[PDB]
Amino acid sequence: STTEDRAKIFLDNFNHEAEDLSYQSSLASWEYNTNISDENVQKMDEAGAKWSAFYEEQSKLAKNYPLEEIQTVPVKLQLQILQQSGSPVLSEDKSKRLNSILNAMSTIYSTGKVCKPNNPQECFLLEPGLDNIMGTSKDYNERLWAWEGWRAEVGKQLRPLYEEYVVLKNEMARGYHYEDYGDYWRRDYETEESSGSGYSRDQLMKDVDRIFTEIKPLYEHLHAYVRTKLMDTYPFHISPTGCLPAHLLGDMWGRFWTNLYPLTVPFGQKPNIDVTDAMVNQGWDANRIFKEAEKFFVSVGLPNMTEGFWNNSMLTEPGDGRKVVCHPTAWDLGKGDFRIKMCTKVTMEDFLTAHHEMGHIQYDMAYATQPYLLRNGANEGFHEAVGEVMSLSVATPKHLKTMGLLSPDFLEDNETEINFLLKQALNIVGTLPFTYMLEKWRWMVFRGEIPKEEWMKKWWEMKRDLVGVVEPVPHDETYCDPASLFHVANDYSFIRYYTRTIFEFQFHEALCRIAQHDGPLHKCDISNSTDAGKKLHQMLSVGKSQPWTVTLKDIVDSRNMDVGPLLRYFEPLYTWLQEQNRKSHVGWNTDWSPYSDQSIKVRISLYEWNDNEMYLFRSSVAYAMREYFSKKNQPILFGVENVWVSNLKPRISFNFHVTSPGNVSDIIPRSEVEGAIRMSRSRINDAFRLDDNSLEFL
Amino acid sequence: NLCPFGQVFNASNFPSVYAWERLRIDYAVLYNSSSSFSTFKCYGVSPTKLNDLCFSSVYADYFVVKGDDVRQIAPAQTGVIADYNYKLPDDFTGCVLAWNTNSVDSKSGNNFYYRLFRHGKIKPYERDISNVLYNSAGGTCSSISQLGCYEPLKSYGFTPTVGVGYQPYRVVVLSFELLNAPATVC
Ligand SMILES: *[C@@H]1O[C@H](CO)[C@@H](O[C@@H]2O[C@H](CO)[C@@H](O)[C@H](O)[C@H]2NC(C)=O)[C@H](O)[C@H]1NC(C)=O
Ligand SMILES: *[C@@H]1O[C@H](CO)[C@@H](O[C@@H]2O[C@H](CO)[C@@H](O)[C@H](O)[C@H]2NC(C)=O)[C@H](O)[C@H]1NC(C)=O
Ligand SMILES: *[C@@H]1O[C@H](CO)[C@@H](O[C@@H]2O[C@H](CO)[C@@H](O)[C@H](O)[C@H]2NC(C)=O)[C@H](O)[C@H]1NC(C)=O
Ligand SMILES: *[C@@H]1O[C@H](CO)[C@@H](O)[C@H](O)[C@H]1NC(C)=O
Ligand SMILES: *[C@@H]1O[C@H](CO)[C@@H](O)[C@H](O)[C@H]1NC(C)=O
Repeated sequence: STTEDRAKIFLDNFNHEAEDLSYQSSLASWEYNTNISDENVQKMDEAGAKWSAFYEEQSKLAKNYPLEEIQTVPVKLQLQILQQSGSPVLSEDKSKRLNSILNAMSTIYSTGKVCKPNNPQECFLLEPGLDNIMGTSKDYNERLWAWEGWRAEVGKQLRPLYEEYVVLKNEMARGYHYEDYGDYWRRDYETEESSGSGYSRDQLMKDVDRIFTEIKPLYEHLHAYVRTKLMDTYPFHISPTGCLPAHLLGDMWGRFWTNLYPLTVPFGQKPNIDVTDAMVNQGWDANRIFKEAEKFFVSVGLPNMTEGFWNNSMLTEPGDGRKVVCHPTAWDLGKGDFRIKMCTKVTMEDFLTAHHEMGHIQYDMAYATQPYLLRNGANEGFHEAVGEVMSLSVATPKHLKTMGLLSPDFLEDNETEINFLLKQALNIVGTLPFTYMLEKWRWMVFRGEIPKEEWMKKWWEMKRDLVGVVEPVPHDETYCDPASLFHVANDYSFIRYYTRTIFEFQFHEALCRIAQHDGPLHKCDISNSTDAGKKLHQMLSVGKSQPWTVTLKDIVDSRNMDVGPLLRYFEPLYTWLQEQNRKSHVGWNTDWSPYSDQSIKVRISLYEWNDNEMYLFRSSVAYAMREYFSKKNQPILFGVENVWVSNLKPRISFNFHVTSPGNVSDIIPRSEVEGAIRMSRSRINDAFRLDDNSLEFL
Repeated sequence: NLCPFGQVFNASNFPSVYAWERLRIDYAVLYNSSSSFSTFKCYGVSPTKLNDLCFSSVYADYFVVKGDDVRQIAPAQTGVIADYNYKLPDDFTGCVLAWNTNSVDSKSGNNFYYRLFRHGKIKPYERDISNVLYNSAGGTCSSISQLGCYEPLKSYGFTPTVGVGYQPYRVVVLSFELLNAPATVC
């Protein structure tokens, strides 16, 4: 009759139909994903279309029940998941423009090709060919070419699309009674319990930049050690006290440093853990891998698999001809159906990925008794944090030695621990400042603190300041370097990896304390521990039906985010790196760049300064370079694109340097450019109508 | 010679839970059955030592519920099936039998239904097959494109890949009076 006597009937009607429509949509999506063909890509637009229409129709009807005058937490929180619409408050033209923009950025990122400066008939996509060069190549010039060919043939295409995307997303999020698109991304980590003591959207930024200040010494020591080991290779290219160049970090964006492990390996004589050969030699297959993962999950007390997991979900490459994209993922189809789609091999990393995906399944199996709107992780960090923390215990060489893969004669000295911890820190510690800096840049761009004419300037300023990474060549406002990454061009939240790492190590410390582990945290196995399984399973079942702070309190005995478990995990590595970085410099200065020593400072003493005068200056510099090299019997066609401008203060001064055409690594020496300017000093400022005192050329 | 207790366990089809039927109306076929039962909960009389207190009338209510809904067919239970679909008395005597039929009742393109919405709870042994739309306030809306009116009969939506808990279960409930004896069957 009244409110709270009809909203539960509305949610009873919603759940018992949303379950069926979501199951049909998930069945169609699985049938496409394992059987990519023409007739299977057509069936999401006949099932997901009805699911989206039903979701928006029930979201419109949910607004008739106010969030006031309802007291019980689950139905009120289900109405909170509803009411907030799946139908944006945005114009039809603006919504169509936003969809076109997102499709354009996805197409440009997916089909962007970078060609070599000499013989331009071969070009490389990002995933075939450029990621290979970013991962495996130790050549400076090839890495710089692949780093600058990207973000200039692709990022320059993504700059105005990203500007209009930012405008349209801010307009869309302001219609959801938020302030920013970054604030709308922070609709997660938003709880209310009693007396206004809940977790706010603004509390997340304070928590993350407190955690970032708490990880500063460990990351600084890791950065100093990586910089020291990046001087054995690349001599005369990395400053001992400066920042690291952006193209020497193991991939395209410097996200993960784990490809720098062969260059920065400690004790290279000691072999690392690799059970792949014993995995093949014992006749293992995919079924054995997943049965051993299920045996690991049973041993802590978590249940078996649903027996439709073994039948419906594929666990190998399909022998019959069926096109599949082979990306490990775990499927929660709904209605009690759980599946894993991955093309696993007999490999140690495939073993750990199988543990990861089965951890996702076991987290999905727990909250199946919750209502459909609350069948998710309590925040966007717990789900992947559980996934990664379930694979930490089995990667240790005591769980591997129990299964028989590792020989009992393997030496577990204190050097292999340092090798494992440094590989982990390259994977884990080296990606936290990057994640924090990228999400801070996106939050300040959406908030409006970074103007549209200072996107790249602020981006590289806080990349130098926070990450400790310097650009190898200057990028003006025509570039868009964040958009060159997948998660930025495809409109994905990115702080979930930061919170994933924090919650993963917090859960690891809690479960290892519960399981009565004695030694260090990195050598901990939570296997054969029923007590850890009980405390684990009482958190997976809650789903979102409870605030994330109070379900974090029930497992780690702290409502807030803590990084103390993470610093205790890498404590032997931290005290080893303190000893290693004793005669070296720990920290960086944001003044050094690879073009810093060969750049000429120019000061302006006033006729006016538009962007049409910068082009004139660059043309005059290029013509002076051509004239100076013409008298040296070296005909080189210097252009505007070969003159780079850095430290651009549009009122007083800027820096510039000249690069040889067809070779971005070939910076012209500073004496050559100064000699060119002195030779052609008349017609480098006769067009500007100013004497040599106005442009002093320091 | 003859004891009619079959033809209700080997029937080619069962109705939905809201449309259960009875029989007017041999107990060794429960143990050595064609299908091994998943639920053998018997209340009042016991399965072992059963054919000693003879009964003059036996009712066999048969229907199909969800896998998780088998728990709700028992005396003194609260649920959607108990409140709106099928109710047992608090002093019920007899056995409740169920078995999985995912290979049979979920293969076809047919549908099984259950009354999610009703105006008040249901009495024991009361059958409700009305298709009248349910309004939250009251009365008859006669318009699904409104606010507060929903379809009462919801669908189980059986698929052979749902897994245990959402799979079809054929439930046959045997109920006895334990006090009615006009000296007919003994
Ligand atoms: C993979 O997809 C193809 C179609 O993309 C499936 O082929 C269909 O199979 C059904 C089965 O009755 C037929 O009715 C259709 O006519 C077929 N379509 C085509 C285009 O051949 C195929 O069965 C799928 N395979 C699996 C294992 O799911
Ligand atoms: C978890 O405990 C079980 C039983 O305590 C272990 O299973 C046995 O472990 C012993 C010692 O390694 C072996 O000799 C046996 O072959 C194992 N299997 C049996 C008895 O069936 C199991 O290895 C333990 N697992 C972990 C990861 O500690
Ligand atoms: C492009 O420029 C780079 C760097 O100017 C050249 O690479 C070598 O760089 C070192 C010092 O950085 C010089 O001592 C070598 O003489 C350079 N050349 C070689 C072959 O090692 C590179 O050669 C230039 N050309 C191309 C096509 O990349
Ligand atoms: C899990 O499955 C194995 C074999 O399938 C069985 O031996 C074990 O008892 C099962 N455990 C649980 C908790 O169901
Ligand atoms: C390992 O231990 C030995 C002796 O305890 C010590 O000399 C050595 O420095 C240690 N190495 C590391 C990497 O901790």
